[PDB]
Amino acid sequence: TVSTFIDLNITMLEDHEFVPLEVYTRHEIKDSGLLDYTEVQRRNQLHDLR
Amino acid sequence: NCIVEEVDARSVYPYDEFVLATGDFVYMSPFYGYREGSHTEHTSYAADRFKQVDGFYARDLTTKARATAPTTRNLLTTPKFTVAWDWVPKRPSVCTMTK
Ligand SMILES: *[C@@H]1O[C@H](CO)[C@@H](O[C@@H]2O[C@H](CO)[C@@H](O)[C@H](O)[C@H]2NC(C)=O)[C@H](O)[C@H]1NC(C)=O
Repeated sequence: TVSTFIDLNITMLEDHEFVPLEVYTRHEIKDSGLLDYTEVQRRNQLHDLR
Repeated sequence: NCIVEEVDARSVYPYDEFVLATGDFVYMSPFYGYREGSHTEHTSYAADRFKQVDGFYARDLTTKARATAPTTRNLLTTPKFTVAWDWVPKRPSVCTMTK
């Protein structure tokens, strides 16, 4: 068999899922400061009851 | 009133000083000591205030139980308190990057 047809190949672009990605979370940013003022306050205001 | 209290400690680069959970800046590298060029590290304190203890053994205050293994201790007495922390080498302890 010979053919008079001209081929053409089209495959659909497959699905692709995007997972959530973060370089730094806000908890790491809150921990970036050398002294979280709030936690220092809460610790130091327990001295009499401790 | 005598008070013994365990606290956390946080130092940022270059790690020539750190803080404590109460908020007190200790002006000395957490790795300053006597072994392997540790006297190169920074301490703005008179050298008599800092004492390093080889083969120290720690006794729990509540459990009243000596335990663990020899831990080379570091003690620095400020004009208002005295801190004790296990001396560890600087290179294997910290890192400038994060996986
Ligand atoms: C039509 O579609 C593609 C080319 O766009 C070919 O399918 C892939 O071919 C590769 C080798 O080139 C195989 O490893 C894959 O298994 C094939 N499928 C996919 C989804 O990649 C296919 O061969 C083309 N048709 C012809 C006749 O070549």
